[PDB]
Amino acid sequence: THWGRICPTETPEGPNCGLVKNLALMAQITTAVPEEEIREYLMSLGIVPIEVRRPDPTLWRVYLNGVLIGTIEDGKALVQRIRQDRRSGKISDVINVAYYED
Amino acid sequence: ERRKDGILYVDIPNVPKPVKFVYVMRALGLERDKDIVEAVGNDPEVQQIMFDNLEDASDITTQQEALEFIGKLVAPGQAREYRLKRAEYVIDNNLLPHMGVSPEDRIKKAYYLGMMALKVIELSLGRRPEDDKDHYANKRLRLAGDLLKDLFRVAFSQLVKDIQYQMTKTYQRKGDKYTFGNIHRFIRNSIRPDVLTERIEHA
Amino acid sequence: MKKVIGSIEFGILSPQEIRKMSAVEVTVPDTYDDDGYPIEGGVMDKRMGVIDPGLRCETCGGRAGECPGHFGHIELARPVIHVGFAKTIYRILESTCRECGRIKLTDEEIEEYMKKIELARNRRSEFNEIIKEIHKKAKERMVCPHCGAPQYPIKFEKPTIYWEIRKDEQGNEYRHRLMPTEVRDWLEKIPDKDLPLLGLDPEKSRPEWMVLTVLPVPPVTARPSITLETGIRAEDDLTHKLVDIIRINNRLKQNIEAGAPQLIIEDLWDLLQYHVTTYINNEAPGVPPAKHKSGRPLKTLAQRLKGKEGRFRGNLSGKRVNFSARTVISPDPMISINEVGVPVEVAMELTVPEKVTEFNIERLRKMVLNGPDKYPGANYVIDPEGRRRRIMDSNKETLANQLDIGWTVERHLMDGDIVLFNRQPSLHRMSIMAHRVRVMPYRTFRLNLAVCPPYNADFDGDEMNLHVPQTEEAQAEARILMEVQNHIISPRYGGPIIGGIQDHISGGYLLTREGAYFTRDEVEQMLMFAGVDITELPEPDKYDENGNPLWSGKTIFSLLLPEDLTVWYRNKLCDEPERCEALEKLIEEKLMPDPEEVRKLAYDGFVYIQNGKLLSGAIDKKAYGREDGIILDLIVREYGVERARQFLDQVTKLTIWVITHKGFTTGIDDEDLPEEARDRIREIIREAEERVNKLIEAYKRGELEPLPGKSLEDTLESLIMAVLAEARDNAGAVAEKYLGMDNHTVIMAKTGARGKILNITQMAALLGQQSIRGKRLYRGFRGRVLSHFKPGDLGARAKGFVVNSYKSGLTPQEYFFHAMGGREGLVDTAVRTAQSGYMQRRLINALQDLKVEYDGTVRSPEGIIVQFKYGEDGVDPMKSWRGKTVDVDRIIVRTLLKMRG
Ligand SMILES: [Mg+2]
Ligand SMILES: [Zn+2]
Ligand SMILES: [Zn+2]
Repeated sequence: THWGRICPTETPEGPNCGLVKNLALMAQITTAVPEEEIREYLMSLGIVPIEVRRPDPTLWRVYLNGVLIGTIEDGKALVQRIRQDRRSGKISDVINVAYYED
Repeated sequence: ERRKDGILYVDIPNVPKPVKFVYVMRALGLERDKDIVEAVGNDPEVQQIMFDNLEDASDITTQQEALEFIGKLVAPGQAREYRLKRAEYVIDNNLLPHMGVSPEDRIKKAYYLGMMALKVIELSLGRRPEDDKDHYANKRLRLAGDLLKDLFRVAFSQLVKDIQYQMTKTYQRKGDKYTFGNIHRFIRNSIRPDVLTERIEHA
Repeated sequence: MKKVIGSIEFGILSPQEIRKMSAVEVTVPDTYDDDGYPIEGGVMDKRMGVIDPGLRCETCGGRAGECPGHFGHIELARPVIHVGFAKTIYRILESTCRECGRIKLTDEEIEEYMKKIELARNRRSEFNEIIKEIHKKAKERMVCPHCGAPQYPIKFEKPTIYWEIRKDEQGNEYRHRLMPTEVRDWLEKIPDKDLPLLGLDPEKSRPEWMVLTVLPVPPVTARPSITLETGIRAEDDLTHKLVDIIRINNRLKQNIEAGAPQLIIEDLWDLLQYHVTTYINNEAPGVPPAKHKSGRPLKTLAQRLKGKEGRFRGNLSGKRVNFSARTVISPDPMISINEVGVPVEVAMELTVPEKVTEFNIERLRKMVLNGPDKYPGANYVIDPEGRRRRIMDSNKETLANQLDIGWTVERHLMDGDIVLFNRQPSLHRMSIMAHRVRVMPYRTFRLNLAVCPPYNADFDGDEMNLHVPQTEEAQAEARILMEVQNHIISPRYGGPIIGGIQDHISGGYLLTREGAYFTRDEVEQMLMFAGVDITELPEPDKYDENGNPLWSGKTIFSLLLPEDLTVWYRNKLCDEPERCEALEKLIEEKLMPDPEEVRKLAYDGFVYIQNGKLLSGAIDKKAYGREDGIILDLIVREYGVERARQFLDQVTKLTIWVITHKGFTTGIDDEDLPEEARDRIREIIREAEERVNKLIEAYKRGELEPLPGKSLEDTLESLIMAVLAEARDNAGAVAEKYLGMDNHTVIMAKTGARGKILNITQMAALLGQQSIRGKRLYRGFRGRVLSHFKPGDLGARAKGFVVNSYKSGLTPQEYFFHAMGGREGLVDTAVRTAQSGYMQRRLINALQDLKVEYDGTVRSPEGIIVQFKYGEDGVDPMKSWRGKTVDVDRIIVRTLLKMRG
């Protein structure tokens, strides 16, 4: 997973080998956007909060920054919509979305 | 954690010893066995696992006495109120503080504890693999901004303590007529910025 | 008049010894006094010795700096239990009768245990085990076998409190505290014969002396007042503790003589006991640490010894020793193997003391006239009385006319002086050797190239240290025991360790290569360059087309070998075993065939030397290489060390000359392959990939047999790795086949001078599978290593198999896989150093005391015999041929040839 983020060759020799790394030339490190705006966005997308429902084998769990915030159906449609909004300029480029079918 | 016997435990940083899982959920206001089971999922094997877990709990604690037990672990103060306050303090400020520190946040922390237990159970049954600690999805970089934020937080806390001490001493050694006569100079003459400057510089 | 301590036996001091050994009875708690003078009867008396300047010791009469100090004693009012012996005292009490004091054991048990102790004396652990067993057996007993009196249980309370649990007339158990006087009375009655079983020696450690009656006082030098920056005489913690001890002792004595109640006497007794315990050990268990005047725990006698930087563990250290230098090293083969080049500036500082005699007076006179600036000069001159003077320029003209027998001159380093040479990390014995100085300009430690292997040094910034021994004994030891000549054969495997490395092999092959001839000019020039003493050229072999004479390389090389050497073997270039078989047949048939017949059957893969004439074969690593140096080993073991040194010093220069003036290089075209070989490699790779895909499909469709050692996936991985390794080997074989011997890189690989066949394979044909910890690459995204492959793919290309050689260039994914492999290699190299160092440290600490006695036995430091006739044959591994005690085959052949010739 270091591909494109950490230089695979530049590293000191000796005890520090591997433990000290250098950023690749294409690497970009992100800052933080206000999280409550993002939470309002996902809530507007149609994710019913966890207070009104419970996780089920036929339901998708949505995590924001690592905390569970609600449940949804057809998570693929949700992530497709979020990506389309991201590259339409509606929201910032800081937002990253991934889904696990397993 | 899930022991080799199948009984779940929670390891709070302040509490010297692990606590049984159902006790911790009941301390957070989630007392119903049905609700405790529901908070972690609906897979029947998981339901049976937690049926075994609550049977191990043996309904010793159902609504209360869980906080009292925790107080027994966390340096009991020999008082009902003392043990209660210690238990609620370590519950609010050491059980998932990122979810909040208000007593209302306990019901929210219950769901996070439930999902963590669900993860442990799924790993126990082999339904999911281990988590790779070197995967960069699980790593973050501490940039200069956040490190400066933490250092400034510490230095500002020190400055606030010095402000309080200086204000108290000046009032107790000068009387009321000076403090409230003109509060501007009273506030201004207690700052001592050198504490902050030297702390940040030496760090 | 100067003797050497042969042994140190430890024991327990007796009060009489402490009384007579000491000089002054300290009674008054007196400090340094306001005028800084020793108060009479104080802790720092003048009989204790003086550290303050400007006064004389009372006892020895020595000024500070020359008085070693003297001991004083304190007369205690009441017995005090020593903290260290408390557990021993408690163990003893539980084993002896309260009335008789003898050991509560039967006579037969005493005899059996005495026999066992006599047998297991030396083994400390077994001795302790026997002592513990006897202690348990005696403590379990209740009725004394001699008196029959009851023995009330003794309870030990840390640190120095003993309770006797007695039963009253009502049967209740009450704890009776044993005062130290009671313990002493109990201990005195123990007879001498019972001490060995009890774990004691009745000549150096008696149980009564464990309880202290007289407390010795260390001398002032042992407890010096370091003073302070303000001038305040900062005292020693021992001094303060002694002051408190004296005060409490006087107080207890005066209250005893005043008829005081028992309670206050007990209070002062316990205060004295606590002070004594904290003075002996301020960190004793169950003892509150006494605080300094600043509130910190005082450093006491125990803390003064159990310190890593103290007397123990601290004296052994590595510090900046005198007369040493350190600088980078550069190569030069123009000096002998036992020589080192020293920069002038270093030589003008590391002086060596030389005593002027009758046969070297003029040389030292010239040197001292040169001053400390001209190179052949001196820096210090010592008169026979002992004063040292700097030559400088003011008195440079004198100190030479007044220099005669008995003086000492610290001259600069000159050619011929002996000098040690070190390289860290120092692993084996050969990391330090003695060289001869040769002063040359610039600033580098020049080192001959044949000496690189034992030092394990490369000229890429490595640094070396040299030390100059000063005394004559050290110089003689370095010259005789540590010279480079004596260490040609390695003690590890019994073969050579000093020899040619890179050019000394390739150039030797070029010189002795079949079909190589040299003109007269080259022959004369190379012979003169090598230093070979010659004055007439041998008969020319073969004439040039235009009429010039020519000489084959074999004869030129044979000019170096001794006149009666004879040997034959097979080198690494043997590729047609039939010719070697024919030559061996002829040689074995005759043992001295006519050299004409050998010429027709000559083959460069079979070295054969007859009476110092090279008749067949070519020089390679097996001649005089780092190991398996057949010829060099033969020279060392048959003609002495000096002949071997001369031979090495000549062959090195000869080979260097021939390679320098004959031309040796390598270009990008050295790994250019014909088109057919490239097609063969491509089809091999494609076939291997197809087989791997077939394996993957068979695994996917459930057609797989899991061997018991592995599951399905592990068996699949094993098969894949085997297939890929075999494919890489086949590609390497093809590439090696299509690469000729005339190629310079192939020469370097084949002769063993540098590199392996695998290097050529990787650089030309195929790089091969990349692995981490013996497994295929797997650490990456979920189900795939990189992000450019379909998830859940197990194909060869997608898990670290790279199909491009270095010449063709790697695709980015292959580059990343190669980076993974290289990173793993670097990590392993980093960690193995520490692991090996730890293991070596353990082994050395375990084994550094064994040595060969004068009767051939090897004895442990405690006297146990470890090995009769070291090595079970008595042969030094260095002197062994290659492990065998005597190579009788070579002896037979050599003697037969010498006497039948
Ligand atoms: Mg190096
Ligand atoms: Zn003296
Ligand atoms: Zn007895």
